[PDB]
Amino acid sequence: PRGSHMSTAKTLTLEMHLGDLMIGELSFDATADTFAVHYTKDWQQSGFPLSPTIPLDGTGTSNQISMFLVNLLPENKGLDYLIESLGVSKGNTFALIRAIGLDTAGAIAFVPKGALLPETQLRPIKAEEVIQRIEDPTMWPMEIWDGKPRLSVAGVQPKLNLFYNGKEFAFAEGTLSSTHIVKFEKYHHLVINEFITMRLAKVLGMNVANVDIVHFGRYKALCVERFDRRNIPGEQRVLRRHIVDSCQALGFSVSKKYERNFGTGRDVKDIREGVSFNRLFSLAAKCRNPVAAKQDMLQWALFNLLTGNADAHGKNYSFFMTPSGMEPTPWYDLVSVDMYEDFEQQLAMAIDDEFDPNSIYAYQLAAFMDGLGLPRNLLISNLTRIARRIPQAIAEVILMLPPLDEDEASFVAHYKTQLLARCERYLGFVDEVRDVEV
Ligand SMILES: Nc1ncnc2c1ncn2[C@@H]1O[C@H](COP(=O)(O)OP(=O)(O)NP(=O)(O)O)[C@@H](O)[C@H]1O
Ligand SMILES: [Mg+2]
Ligand SMILES: [Mg+2]
Ligand code: NA
Repeated sequence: PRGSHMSTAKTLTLEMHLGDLMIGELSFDATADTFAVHYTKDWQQSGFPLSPTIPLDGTGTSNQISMFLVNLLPENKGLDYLIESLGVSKGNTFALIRAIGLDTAGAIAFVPKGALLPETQLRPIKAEEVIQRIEDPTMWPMEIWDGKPRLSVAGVQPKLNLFYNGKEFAFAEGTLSSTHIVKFEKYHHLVINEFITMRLAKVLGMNVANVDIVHFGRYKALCVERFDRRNIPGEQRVLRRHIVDSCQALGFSVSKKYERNFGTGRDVKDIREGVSFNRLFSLAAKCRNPVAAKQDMLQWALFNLLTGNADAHGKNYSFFMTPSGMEPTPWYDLVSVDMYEDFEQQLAMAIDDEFDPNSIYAYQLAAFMDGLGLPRNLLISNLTRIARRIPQAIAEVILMLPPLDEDEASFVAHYKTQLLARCERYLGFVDEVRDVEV
């Protein structure tokens, strides 16, 4: 270079790339301990911001940038392995983003200024390599391969984000990126649970991510196709689409993923500063089609009630970012959490101030809709329709299952029993909703 040769001229700036296009810079001021994000003039006129709170005019606050970036980070053991591998402090978000920057959720690659990219290639994986990690997580952490941490998506469950074309898995490197998220079970029948729940949404005609069960030896894992990615058929190139989760969209910390953001503790049960339904629905205004977005959110809420998904928190709903506004993404992380009866559950987001799923009746649903300023008939029609279609849908989904052992078949039987019971419960009072005096 003809200018400054100080290391910091390169190391304090991560360029922001969308494919082969540089759209701006994420800079970190050492002295102030702050982040900043500025975009190119072409991108300001033509593109979209990283999130609604990191605007194209470049005035995004350090704190909003920081929380946005933290929301991109792993939430499981993968985070600790990453920190350890780099030798950095926990709060050094900049270094962590540098580390995972070539493949984060969404479409933006964070690339060190004036540095040579790692070689663009694949690192193929053998089933046996996954198996030793399933069987001995202590000797063989799932997240470390060839001595390097690999996880660059969020969520608490063990997983890998991988490249995949229907036969073999690999790590993407350089300009290539992962296309799938493979989720491993640490609880019984969790893969089957999520497979059924996700396929049920699909059969019902919902907008939902594609999932397969895959096998590593005897072990099942859930392979989820990423909707922030499209592998171009006929060549080695993965296009990206930018997304943000609802925390990011609201400018909230990862700590606010649950509405009760300080937890289940009864001393904090009325501290409800996290993502709530009212807050989630407020984001519809930023969407290309606000009414359609609210309908999707409502269908999501109802589907989650009917399937017993008590973990539908703010990081489990996302939006595409586009030049014309946000668009809700296909659904993901749909699980019948209700099936785990060694755990007493609360809804992630309350309905009419009610967090106990078992205490949702017609009153709560009517109050919910009134408080969202939506007509009750929209809930009545959708709830009735989904609940009535579920008996056929679940029959269809069960045909999609691979060979089951006895314990697995019994799980599926119980899943179905409980599912049909929730449907019948809600159908039992849905026609009251109209007449409720809230
Ligand atoms: N199909 C998908 N396409 C794109 N991004 C996805 C997809 N599925 C998941 N993600 C992203 O990956 C993250 C983790 O996936 P998720 O299925 O939610 O795992 P999880 O471990 O079960 N999360 P949680 O239980 O809520 O702590 C999500 O928060 C999204 O940011
Ligand atoms: Mg999740
Ligand atoms: Mg989950
Ligand atoms: Na919950």
